[PDB]
Amino acid sequence: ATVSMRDMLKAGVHFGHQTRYWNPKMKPFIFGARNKVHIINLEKTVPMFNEALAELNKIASRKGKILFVGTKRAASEAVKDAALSCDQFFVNHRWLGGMLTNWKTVRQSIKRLKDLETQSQDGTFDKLTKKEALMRTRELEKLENSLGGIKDMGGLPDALFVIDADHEHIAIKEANNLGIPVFAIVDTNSDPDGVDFVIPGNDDAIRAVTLYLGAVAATVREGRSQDLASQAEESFVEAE
Amino acid sequence: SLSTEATAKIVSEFGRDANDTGSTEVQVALLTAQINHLQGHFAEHKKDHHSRRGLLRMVSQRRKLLDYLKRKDVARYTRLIERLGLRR
Amino acid sequence: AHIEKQAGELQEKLIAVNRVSKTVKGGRIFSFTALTVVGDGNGRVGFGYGKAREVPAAIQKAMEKARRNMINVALNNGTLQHPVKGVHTGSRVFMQPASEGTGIIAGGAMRAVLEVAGVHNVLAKAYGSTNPINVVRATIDGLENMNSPEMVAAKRGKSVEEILGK
Amino acid sequence: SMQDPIADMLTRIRNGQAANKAAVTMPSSKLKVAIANVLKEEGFIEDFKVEGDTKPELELTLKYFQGKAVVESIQRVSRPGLRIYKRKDELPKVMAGLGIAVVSTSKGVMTDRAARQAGLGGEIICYVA
Amino acid sequence: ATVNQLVRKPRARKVAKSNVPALEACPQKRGVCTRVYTTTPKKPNSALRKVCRVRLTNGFEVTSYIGGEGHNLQEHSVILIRGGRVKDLPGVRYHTVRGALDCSGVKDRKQARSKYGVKRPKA
RNA sequence: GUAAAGCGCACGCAGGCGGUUUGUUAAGUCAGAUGUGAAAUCCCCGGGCUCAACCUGGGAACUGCAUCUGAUACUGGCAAGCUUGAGUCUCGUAGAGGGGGGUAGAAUUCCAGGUGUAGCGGUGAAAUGCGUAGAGAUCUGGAGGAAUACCGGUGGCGAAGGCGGCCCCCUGGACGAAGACUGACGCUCAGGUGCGAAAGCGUGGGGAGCAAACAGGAUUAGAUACCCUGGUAGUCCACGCCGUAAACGAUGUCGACUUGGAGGUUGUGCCCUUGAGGCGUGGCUUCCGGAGCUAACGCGUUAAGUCGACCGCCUGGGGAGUAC
RNA sequence: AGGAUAAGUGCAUUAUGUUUAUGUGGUGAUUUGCCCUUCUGUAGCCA
Repeated sequence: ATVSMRDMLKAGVHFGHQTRYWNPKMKPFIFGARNKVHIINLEKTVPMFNEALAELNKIASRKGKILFVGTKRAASEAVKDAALSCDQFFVNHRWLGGMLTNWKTVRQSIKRLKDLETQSQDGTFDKLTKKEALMRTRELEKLENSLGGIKDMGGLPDALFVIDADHEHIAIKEANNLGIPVFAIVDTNSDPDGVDFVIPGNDDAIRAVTLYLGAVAATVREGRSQDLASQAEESFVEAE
Repeated sequence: SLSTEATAKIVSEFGRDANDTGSTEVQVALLTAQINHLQGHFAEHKKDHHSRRGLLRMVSQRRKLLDYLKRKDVARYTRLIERLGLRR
Repeated sequence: AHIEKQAGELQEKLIAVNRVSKTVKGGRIFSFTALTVVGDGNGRVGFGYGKAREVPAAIQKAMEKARRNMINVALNNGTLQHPVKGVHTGSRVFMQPASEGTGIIAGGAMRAVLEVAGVHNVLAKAYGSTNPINVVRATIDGLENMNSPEMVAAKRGKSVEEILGK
Repeated sequence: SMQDPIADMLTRIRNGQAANKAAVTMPSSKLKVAIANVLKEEGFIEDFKVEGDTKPELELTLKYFQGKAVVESIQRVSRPGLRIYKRKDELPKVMAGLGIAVVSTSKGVMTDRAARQAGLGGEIICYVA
Repeated sequence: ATVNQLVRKPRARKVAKSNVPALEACPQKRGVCTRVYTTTPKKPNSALRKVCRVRLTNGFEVTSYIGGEGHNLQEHSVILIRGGRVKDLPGVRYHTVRGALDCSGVKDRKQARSKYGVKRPKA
């Protein structure tokens, strides 16, 4: 178990994120300013994560349909990368609302989506005006890239994995409205209140987004050894 | 302003004669020396109302300490009040 | 597309109706806005404002919004166990304990809102803004200051609330 | 200067929970000690001690059953200058016999239920809500 | 603020249901009519509406509504008035009872018939 | 806060009120005891008249009142503390607080002489204005009074409004720190006395520029608004007479308590003193946002939160901050 | 010779971003304003 906080004494930083005053309610779990700007360190996140690392164990016991949502300029690859497993679905293009609350319409549009995708990729999408077809193709690709998470997955996910807060406000906004428990990675410009499970950290890169949420940890890997007597008998391969 | 040699003379003449500046008689006699000092300024001119707020601070507080004192002992009060003069 | 809460009983309390205007930019369209209250028989925080082209499509929209992001809440007997003064956004309403010997005493759409709320015998005077849109919060704020019975002795009454989690 | 110290006592218990503290410490009247014992036995505080005399001080530990308890709403009703006394006929029933009124009688500080059962009156101190 | 402020410096006191101007501490009262006016309307209207000046017995004078086609009125006749503001006139705070004293009962009403002096449910 | 409504502000007697403990007293307090509180129309239980309305026995709200005995949990009285409130000495520090002194340079303006010729000015654009009696500008030297940048900032000071070149004398009031002392000396404040940004305004000082008025231009249905130009009292200084207002932490007074972070700028411990910084611990003063609050803006540790005592004030508008 | 932090080459109209005349009062869109639930119940109003 201890391996997950053996890695937080090893990464955790961003050296600040935004503003001189930052978000006051995360101040306890985090380091204060130095030389006319704001700096953060990995050191102030380990006393918090000495018990709070037990929540990665509760999203791995019921694991089957997980959704990694909220992409950013350096966080996008990390949303793909922690969700690289085959029980775990992900987007690569920015999320927008109604993808969980008007899920009705979205599932009608998925059902359209995989049909026009087999058509476009076989070559069967031709029109005597090539412009009207190639332009529909570019926009179909953006749908595929945006929806790829819920697209191949059996329905509304059993948790919602928000990596970013800073620009991907909506992914957290809709998770509270569907009542689905939240699995959150918060930065020093975001509060740890109003979400059910946290990693204290930063929102970018592989510093907190798969360093506890992968095979290198022990706490996402002892939750999953508790799935093997509840709904399955063997399922530990699927997941990271 | 108030200086070391006025303050020492006051401790010597009023309250205990060493190591006390805080007691009711001597506290009143230290305030007296600043009221006198303010009346020193008020012997150049009389449109000094922004300082007068302060004069009335030092008096109002003498009224507070004279009240306390006469409720503790009528001797310290009647001596002090006559030995520090003021009014006709 | 959301979870919803239900009651085994029908409420279709239409409280208000309005129309949307832009007046030059596309001129003025026929659209209406509507406010509709969905209780439970013992209460809900259920209040829904929605809008559409026509009055029927508009109310049914608003009736849907009165049962999503909302949960039911519950109170034993046709009275409230606290004399408290519920305020929500300048519409301020009052309650005091009472008998069963009195039922409702109220008018307009308010007598219909209080019946599902369980606070109709305790119904005392409203003050501040008492037009339809905000007067109807009885079953929301007046059930968030709530007290409800669970004791066998009045001198165990504060002890019994402490051990409910200790 | 604060002229009512039992309103101040209660404002410290109130802010105690609002800032989610586990103990709340304060200056301690004879009255205070005497009130804290009723609140302890009717289970609005969990426990307390009183210690020093050269600085006399009350430490109490809060109510919880929800994480943020009904201790955020306890208010003085018979205060300095707004003294109001109730007889054995006029005693305060608070919150349909869920809530307590704390009443200082001539026979000591107790809740309204025990003051009624004795048939005393007295100074009606504070109601819960 | 506190009850102490209110013992030490007492407040004012509102009443309601008594804010329509009225005289001799009573609902109806007699006076001699002094003058008849056709006068110009208040509110955006075009009805040149009809009012009387009345001289009441307690030494004051007030202006009161009249109406109905062909009603009898002269500038010396005794009529009874009842409080009731008229919101289309230059300051009519009373109306006149056609069925009272020197004037007799008239038609040309629907909406108040014990007022202005009328028989039957609508005939 | 802005809807009607925090006194203009400080200081504070009478009255209202009193952190904490011991001693003590028992004015108020509360319990107990006893006496009183007739009658029904009302209220509760009967009863009678063709029910009822009505009237009425027993009980009662009887709407009002008494003193003795006892208690001390509570407030009040009083004596000695306590510090957990406040007050005071030396030490240090910031600032346009107050009163009185000292002092320099440069634009507008003027005179003089030298050099020198036609526009200069004003503005949205403009004309009125000034000028060939030589203007405008420029070199040299004198005249004179308000005024004093940029540093100067969301700073800081004063009682609130209030304070602005720089310096000192006389002196206030605040800000920090250690040694030291007193030990509720406390809180609020009807009445109260005291006290002005500005102009108004008496006399004294003074006048370069600007200006109500008054003229004239420009504008236009005009043109008193809009905009300019001459031009006076005024502005500009000091005290003095009733102190007006947007006279404000817009938020009474003062205080206790409630996650912080950072800005401005400052005592002081610590730093590579590494840039108005960070950390340690106080400071006023401001951004940002959490618990809680608003109708909204907004507030949020300086509250508009949780409250405290005690005082001020409001009860639709207009007409009226006038009348009386 | 300190008018020598040399612009800290950190700097940009540098803090009112302004002015050349106006033209009355009300007026559009419905008579079922009705198509989600047992019991505790509802829109003229019901299981």
